[PDB]
Amino acid sequence: GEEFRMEKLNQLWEKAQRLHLPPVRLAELHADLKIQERDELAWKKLKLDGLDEDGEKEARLIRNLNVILAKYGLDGKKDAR
Amino acid sequence: SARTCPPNQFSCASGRCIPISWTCDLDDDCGDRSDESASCAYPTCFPLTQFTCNNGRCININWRCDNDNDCGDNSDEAGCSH
Ligand SMILES: [Ca+2]
Ligand SMILES: [Ca+2]
Repeated sequence: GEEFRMEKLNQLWEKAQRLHLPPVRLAELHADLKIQERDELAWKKLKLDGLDEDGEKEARLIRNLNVILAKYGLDGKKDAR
Repeated sequence: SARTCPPNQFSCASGRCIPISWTCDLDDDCGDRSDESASCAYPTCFPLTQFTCNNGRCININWRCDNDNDCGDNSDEAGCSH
């Protein structure tokens, strides 16, 4: 809504719920999502300003995403399944 | 000065410069604040390259990737997307 004014986070948030997950996981996930939310928003302005063109900030995000993927396993058809 | 950028592009908040195709697309830039919805009034989100996500939502038409069927009951994939 007012906090999540981006469908990118909205669809991902509900996806986890549709896969059925406990509140303890949803809480951590929601927190983790907030870290990515603000990061992407900041990176967007940064890119326009010309702060990150090599893709260092995003590379850092990917590394963190690896932790998230190995923690919540929210991928789909990465190659075969 | 004008500070509005050529017609092929557009000027972000403080009279910056961003390509026209960045306004109403799916990415949050900063035309007004993020030039998303609160700019073009969002006529069916974007009738350029759009696909319909979860029960009638609007996502990038090129979100297929895996070559299968995306959103419908669940999201497109959220795997090979980003
Ligand atoms: Ca945009
Ligand atoms: Ca897909």
